[PDB]
Amino acid sequence: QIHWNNLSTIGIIGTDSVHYKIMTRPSHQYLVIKLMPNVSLIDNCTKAELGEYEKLLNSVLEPINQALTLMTKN
Amino acid sequence: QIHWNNLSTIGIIGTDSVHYKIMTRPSHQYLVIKLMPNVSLIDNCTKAELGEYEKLLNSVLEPINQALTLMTKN
Amino acid sequence: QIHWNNLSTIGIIGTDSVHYKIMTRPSHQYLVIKLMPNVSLIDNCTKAELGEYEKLLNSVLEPINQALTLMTKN
Amino acid sequence: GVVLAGAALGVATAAQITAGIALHQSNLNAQAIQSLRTSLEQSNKAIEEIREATQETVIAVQGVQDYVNNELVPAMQHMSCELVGQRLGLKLLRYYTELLSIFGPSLRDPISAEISIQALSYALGGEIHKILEKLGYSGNDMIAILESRGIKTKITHVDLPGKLIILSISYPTLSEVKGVIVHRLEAVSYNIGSQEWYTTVPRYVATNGYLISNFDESPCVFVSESAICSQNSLYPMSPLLQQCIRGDTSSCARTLVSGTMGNKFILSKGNIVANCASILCKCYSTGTIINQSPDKLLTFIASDTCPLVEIDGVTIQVGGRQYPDMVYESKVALGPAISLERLDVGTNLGNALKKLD
Amino acid sequence: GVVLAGAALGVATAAQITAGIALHQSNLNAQAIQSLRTSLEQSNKAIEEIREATQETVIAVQGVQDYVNNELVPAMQHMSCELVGQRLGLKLLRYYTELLSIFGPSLRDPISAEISIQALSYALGGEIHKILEKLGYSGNDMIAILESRGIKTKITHVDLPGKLIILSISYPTLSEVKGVIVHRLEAVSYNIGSQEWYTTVPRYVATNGYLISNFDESPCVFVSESAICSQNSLYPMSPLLQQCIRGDTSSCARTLVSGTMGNKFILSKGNIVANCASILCKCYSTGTIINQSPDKLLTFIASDTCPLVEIDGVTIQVGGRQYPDMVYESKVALGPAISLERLDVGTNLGNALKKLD
Amino acid sequence: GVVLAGAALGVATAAQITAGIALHQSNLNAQAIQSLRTSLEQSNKAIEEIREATQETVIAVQGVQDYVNNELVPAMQHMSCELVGQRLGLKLLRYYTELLSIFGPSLRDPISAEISIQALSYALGGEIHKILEKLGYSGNDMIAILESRGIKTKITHVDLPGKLIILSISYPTLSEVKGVIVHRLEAVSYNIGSQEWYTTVPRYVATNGYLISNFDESPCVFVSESAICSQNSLYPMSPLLQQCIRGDTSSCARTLVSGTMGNKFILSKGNIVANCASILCKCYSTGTIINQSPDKLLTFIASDTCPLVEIDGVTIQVGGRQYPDMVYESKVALGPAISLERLDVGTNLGNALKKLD
Repeated sequence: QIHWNNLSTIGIIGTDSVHYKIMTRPSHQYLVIKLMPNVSLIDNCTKAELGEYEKLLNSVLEPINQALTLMTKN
Repeated sequence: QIHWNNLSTIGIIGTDSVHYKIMTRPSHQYLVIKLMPNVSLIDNCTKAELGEYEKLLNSVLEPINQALTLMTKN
Repeated sequence: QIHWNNLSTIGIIGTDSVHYKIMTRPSHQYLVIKLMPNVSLIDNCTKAELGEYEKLLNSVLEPINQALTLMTKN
Repeated sequence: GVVLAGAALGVATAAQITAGIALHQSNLNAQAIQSLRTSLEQSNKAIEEIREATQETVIAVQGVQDYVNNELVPAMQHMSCELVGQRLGLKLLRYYTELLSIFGPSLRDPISAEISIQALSYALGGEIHKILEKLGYSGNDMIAILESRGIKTKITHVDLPGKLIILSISYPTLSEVKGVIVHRLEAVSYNIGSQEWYTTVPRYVATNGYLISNFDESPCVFVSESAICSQNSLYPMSPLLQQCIRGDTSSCARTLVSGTMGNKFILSKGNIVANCASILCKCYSTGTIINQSPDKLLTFIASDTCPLVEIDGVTIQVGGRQYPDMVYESKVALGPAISLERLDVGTNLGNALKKLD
Repeated sequence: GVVLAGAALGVATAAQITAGIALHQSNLNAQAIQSLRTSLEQSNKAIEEIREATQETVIAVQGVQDYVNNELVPAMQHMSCELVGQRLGLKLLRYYTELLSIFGPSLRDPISAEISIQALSYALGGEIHKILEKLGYSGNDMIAILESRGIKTKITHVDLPGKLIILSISYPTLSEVKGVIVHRLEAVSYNIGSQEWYTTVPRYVATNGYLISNFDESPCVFVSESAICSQNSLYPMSPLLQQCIRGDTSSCARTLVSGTMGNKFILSKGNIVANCASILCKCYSTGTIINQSPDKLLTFIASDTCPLVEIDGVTIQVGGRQYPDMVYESKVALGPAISLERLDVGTNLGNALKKLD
Repeated sequence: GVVLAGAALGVATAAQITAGIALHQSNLNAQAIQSLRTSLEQSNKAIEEIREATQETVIAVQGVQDYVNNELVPAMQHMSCELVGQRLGLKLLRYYTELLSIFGPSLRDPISAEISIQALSYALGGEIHKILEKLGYSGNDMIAILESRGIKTKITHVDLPGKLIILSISYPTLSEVKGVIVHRLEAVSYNIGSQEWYTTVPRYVATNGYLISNFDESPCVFVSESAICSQNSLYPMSPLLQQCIRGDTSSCARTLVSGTMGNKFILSKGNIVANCASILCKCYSTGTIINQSPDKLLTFIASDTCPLVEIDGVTIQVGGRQYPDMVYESKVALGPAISLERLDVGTNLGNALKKLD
């Protein structure tokens, strides 16, 4: 298909030629990101940092949460 | 302001429109980078690595130091 | 060489002018990447992870290995 | 009196002059610098607030404190002094690698140097939020959340026996421009005959009164009220781009799709607009598919044409019509192709060069 | 019944509609969500397989488990609760920094969000291969090795009392296009008079039947059988580029070299082709150098001209001729210059602007 | 004898041929390889100097040594063998992730592969300076400081029972070109009527005798004597750029500002040059502001016009005049606009396409 005979006169030499594949998606799988570090082993520790992080989580999530409640509830 | 009526005929649909803010700088605050690890806890350790690092510090700093002495002393 | 007298009339002012050097390579030196973590200290541990990694190493290396055997043996 | 004499300096730029003037606004040289020096000896704190009389509070940073806090008593059997000496030597040389990457000789102009609070992270101990927390910002609030992008630092002073550099940071203080509205554009694909296309336009647009600007995507963050651009963001536009977004698509260019992927339908203002000459649009309660004129390029749907529509297995309830109806489009021109590959632009600028020849 | 009413939603795009439909394909809302909630309390596992009846197995992720596994009993003398509290507080704020970088407000459209399995690494615990290992892929096999580039994730659901987000990933399933062949091009330098040049062409080309496409280099990996492009990779080409690779070099552009570096020789199909009017080519057994016509631009070598050749200290054994011989080239044109610097293209588009004026 | 026969190889490039010849310069195959193998068993050192007779000293690298040095005796109660086995398994898989990123299948040509000493860091144990320190470079000296940018490595040999790869690095040896001078340009803003502009030119320029080249910014570091470019740096320029920097600004293009930011003043050779028709320039000892002709675009200041000047609250002492005085500028043309956005260049190349049509 390629007219290589015109190509080597200024030096075009294909060192590799392979096929091509694309991936398809027949099914799916579930994967839960639990943002909260589930480590009750903390022995009543990190309370303040986790308590600040709880509030952090509103600016983390809420925009997305609303974006998804607009898709669900309408 | 936007003539959207010409825009949807080839499908231009603005999913969000917000305002814009810019930050201003009324004042400043001081912040000292002490390049030297102030850990006398080292118990007479790292002496050789810190001693090499001392010399490193001349190529770290001096160019800038001169660049600043030209601004100050002239 | 530079006609700066035409350049400052719209404000072109060269704050620095230095020379230029290029590095040359008179000789070489040998450096062996041993991909295997040579830590027999492992005390019969990591056996499974290293055993999976052994196989990993075929897809790591072999393509290159062949690419080099084509250069050597021909 | 002056601190700035031109016949002895020779060459310096605008920001460098203003940085020198602001450095002389600091009377640290006038005041004894021993008090600053002698304060910083015993700080022994990652980030400390050392106040300075008739001046802002100095905040003192450290680099690597916690491991030295860790292995004093344990290492006496846990890890030998030399072993930990090698261990530290590793990190210290890594710290030197980082500081030589950023404070090193690739650093162009330390008088006008602008060093953002993000990139300094492992230099500033790997924590960025706590220092801004000291500044008095919650990170639960409007400034810390929207704007962590562009809190800038600059170099003020260098001392050699203290071996230290003195920076001064600014305060984020938000203020909106009077008539700035940011529109996030979006487009869907379509076809003409069998060819599949969509319109190539800037991701954002920004209008300040009559003036419409382009927009940056790297510092600019979107909250529900406004678009926060922590760095100066408003790079200009072109008339041959500014004519596109306002009122005409005769100049706006169009592209061919990436594989078979494209947006064949959309819901806007409660109305389904799509190209149903491409995929399956079928009136649900009636039970029949809807065809399209070949002199048309899309098809819009409101409640009155069909109340519920099926698009490839979905069930869409629509509302009232918010749009004018489809007038003919064949007397309104379409854009040229777009190829985002500088070799092609170069090849054709080299064609332009051939045309000049 | 519908979950999608247009008069109450107003605006949403194609991928967002399909994500909402696929979310309603999940009957998690229909089923009690307490069972999901109550399962995840005691998982205490970095990556666990929690099955869901008449549904795919849920895989549960964690972030930072191992240090909390480490310093319970030791820290009672090894590191104080506050000390470790500060220590954790550091990492936690770093974890918040990472999640605010990626799940934060720079994240544009969480309905249509496409979040690759690479970038989530420290969010997903810093290990990427093990989760795909759970999917049933060895990493010793054709899929895991060739394709780790583009295993994609999307956002499905958000729960506030569980404070958690539910994603669903896809399965890599490889399938080749019917008539796709990928050619990796390569070129050598040469000279005309003393000027040194080589040909500027796209690194890869891809032909699917008659159609020839351009190619991406960032996701596309090369195995000996095929070219694996895990993301949609086939961005289009231009006719004024597609005419170049097929059968003519009259339009293909040419460049000047970067310093003195260039490829003055090559072996292809057992044949040495080079410009021996530039460096030392000398017949080994005979003992004499070979010159070149000034109306020629290279020189090709097969066994019949000289069996073994010396090129600047080497000893090359060649084979039989696989090529037609050198016909004159002066009646076949050469390309224009190429400058890869948008200011130059801009300067000359600003020249084009001057020409328009 | 040869190691290179063309009829059995078929295809290989210039650098690949030279790498094979240099590999055969290594007589490791000729000599017993058992001695190399049997040396490396008991090295147990991150970076060791294993000498080879009539050859350069082999330097042996390791990856992850220190934690295995750490937790032998302690882990007997501190961390279970399986626990540490999981812990190691994590890092090992991370090490595999790094090596699969860099030695993996995105790695194009391992015969001609060029792998810089920066990117190999966590592969080479996360320390880069120590190996170069072994090479005999202080990091206190001219080579290590100026040039850490481009110390390159290449692949030489692969052994399967040792499972190892053998690289060979080069020695930085600095040598200046005979007539190379690097100028770092800089510009200030101005206005014409109310429009605000400044000149768009390449950040650096480099002149080698008559020849003037463009310049790269990514490897090239600046010391006070010279510009060190560790990688080949001298990418060419255009005549329609090279005419700009030498002696004329009739072709040099100009831009509109980013927000209101601009350089309205500068000190060069002890002379203040600015546009004082834009901001406040006021003679200090006299007490009056200075105006500007509307047929002029800047205003220059030496000692003779006013000895000390105030520019928005500063006090500037100037020196003797080092410049010719302001002749009229309205008979010297100005550049066209510049827009750095490839869509605009594409839109107008698509206009060029329309013009061709």
